[PDB]
Amino acid sequence: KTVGEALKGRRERLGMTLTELEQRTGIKREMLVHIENNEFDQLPNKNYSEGFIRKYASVVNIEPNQLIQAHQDEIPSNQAEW
Ligand SMILES: [Zn+2]
Repeated sequence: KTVGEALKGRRERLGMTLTELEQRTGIKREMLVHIENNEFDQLPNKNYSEGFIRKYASVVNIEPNQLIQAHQDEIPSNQAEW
């Protein structure tokens, strides 16, 4: 599975709507759907990809670091170079 499928799957098993997840995470539904679909290039700031995944994961009781590690080649890391 992709990271977005892992997250969405968990959300659906919890019976949690996107509306609820936006409330709990503070991440707008558009961006939550982009994450669920691995559409990281559609985030205004792609550097936030990991942080968005982390907040999602924490709300749905997925341990974030090991999720990120298992999917690291999918996830744009924070390009905080300069
Ligand atoms: Zn968009």
